[PDB]
Amino acid sequence: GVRLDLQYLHGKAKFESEVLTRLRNMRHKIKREDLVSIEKIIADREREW
Amino acid sequence: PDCASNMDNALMRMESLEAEMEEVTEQILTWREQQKTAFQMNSDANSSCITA
Amino acid sequence: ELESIAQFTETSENIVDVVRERHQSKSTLCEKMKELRQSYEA
Repeated sequence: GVRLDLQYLHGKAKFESEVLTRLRNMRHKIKREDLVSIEKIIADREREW
Repeated sequence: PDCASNMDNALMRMESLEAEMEEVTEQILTWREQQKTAFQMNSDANSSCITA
Repeated sequence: ELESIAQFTETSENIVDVVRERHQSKSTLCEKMKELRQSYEA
């Protein structure tokens, strides 16, 4: 009578949901803080040039 | 047992592909702001030379 | 039970194929991320 471990399954499902959330946080931070800092400083250099 | 063993062996390589993205993001952002300190300090340094 | 043991085998082998394509499909992610890295390490 082989057992599937429901606590391992739910544990990896939770941790992959936290990987998927970390990837979304990094990827959205890049798309609100970093790229908006970069594209502004670029355009403010070009418009003073 | 081998299904479970190979599946965890897959997820640890997906976890490893998250880890390479956030460290390479911090390498890019570290170098971005390193360069600006060198560019700033050259303006202060050359401004001082005018005094001579 | 037997529906879930079938699902466990199918899902476990699907995940072991999906992560393989993410490593081997093209350059690959695992290649281009190290090409990009070694630019900033240089």
